[PDB]
Amino acid sequence: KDKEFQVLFVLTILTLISGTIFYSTVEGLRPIDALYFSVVTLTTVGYGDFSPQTDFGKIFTILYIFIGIGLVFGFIHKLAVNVQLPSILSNLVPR
Amino acid sequence: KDKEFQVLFVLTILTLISGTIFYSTVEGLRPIDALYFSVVTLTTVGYGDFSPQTDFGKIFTILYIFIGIGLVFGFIHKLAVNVQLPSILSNLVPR
Amino acid sequence: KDKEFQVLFVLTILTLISGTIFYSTVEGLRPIDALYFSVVTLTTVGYGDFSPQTDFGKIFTILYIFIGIGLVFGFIHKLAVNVQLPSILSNLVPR
Amino acid sequence: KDKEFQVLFVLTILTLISGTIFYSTVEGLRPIDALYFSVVTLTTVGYGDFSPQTDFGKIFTILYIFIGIGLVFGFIHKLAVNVQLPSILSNLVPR
Ligand SMILES: [K+]
Ligand SMILES: [K+]
Ligand SMILES: [K+]
Ligand SMILES: [K+]
Ligand SMILES: [K+]
Ligand SMILES: [K+]
Repeated sequence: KDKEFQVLFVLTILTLISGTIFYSTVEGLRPIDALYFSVVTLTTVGYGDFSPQTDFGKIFTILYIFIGIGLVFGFIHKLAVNVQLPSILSNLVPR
Repeated sequence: KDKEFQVLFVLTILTLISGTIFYSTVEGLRPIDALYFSVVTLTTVGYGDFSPQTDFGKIFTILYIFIGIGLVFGFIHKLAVNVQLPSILSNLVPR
Repeated sequence: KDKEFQVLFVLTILTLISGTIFYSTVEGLRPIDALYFSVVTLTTVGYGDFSPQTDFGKIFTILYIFIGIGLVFGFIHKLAVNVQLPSILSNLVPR
Repeated sequence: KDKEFQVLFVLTILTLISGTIFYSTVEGLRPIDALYFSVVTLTTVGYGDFSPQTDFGKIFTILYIFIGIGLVFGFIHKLAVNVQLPSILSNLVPR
């Protein structure tokens, strides 16, 4: 399960890495604001402090959202159940 | 399962196609910005770079969201489990 | 199951009705913009064309979101599986 | 199950408490607007009436979202099924 977590963890990193590269290049964001925007996008928070202004950016966001949501929320799912929960359970039993 | 994917795939396309037509016509968006807005709406990202200004638009968005979310997120679910996951698994075994 | 759908359907209506009343009264929205804002809130779309400006409004939105999301998304779930899906299946068999 | 509810209830409170403290301190929000922003963030509503302007804030929001969503939506899940639903069922049987 650490290896089930690891695979999704890597895949999410590669997914955010890619959004960072596209949005910094085509939409002109700083690398930090691209990563931020990528995370705010794929988690469906969506503040809209940053949004794509080019048509190439709008098109890529359509595909990025559809490809990216399933992954991101699977990692989060993994993270909650296989990492956060046991840690919580361990804090209720002094060793 | 390719046919379970195909049905939802088509249904999502028809759903976005329809939002594109309504928002381009009634709210005055370019066809590209209507599709974009439709996708950002039904995935619950919701940047708000575009939002409906007419009452007819606000009313349609209420119904579009309620009818559209279940579909869109079922496709995404299908896509992650029946397309992305196996592809991932295949990349871990050289042929 | 029509009665399982009916209960949630009513409960969602009562939930939106209430947001409409609070936001029209305390935040000063038109009744149509209050309902719209209520729907955009509880589905987690969240355009932000409208947002609460008073502290009483911000506090109520915290509680409304927490109480309202579970309901709204249960109705949508019901709607997709018990209404949309069978209708789809029926359209693939001429009578 | 009251104790399953209680644990998540506490954990959500501690999670919002922490966002309130970070956003009030680093981003300069009033304590009420920090809590509000924290709730609007972790539920993925995301109006964007408030968004982080510092790089330290953007970085923390990335981690807060990933750590916080699984918890918040588990509480909501608990709340809907173990509190709201039975209460609803009880209202359909006069004592
Ligand atoms: K979900
Ligand atoms: K959302
Ligand atoms: K959102
Ligand atoms: K949003
Ligand atoms: K927004
Ligand atoms: K805005």
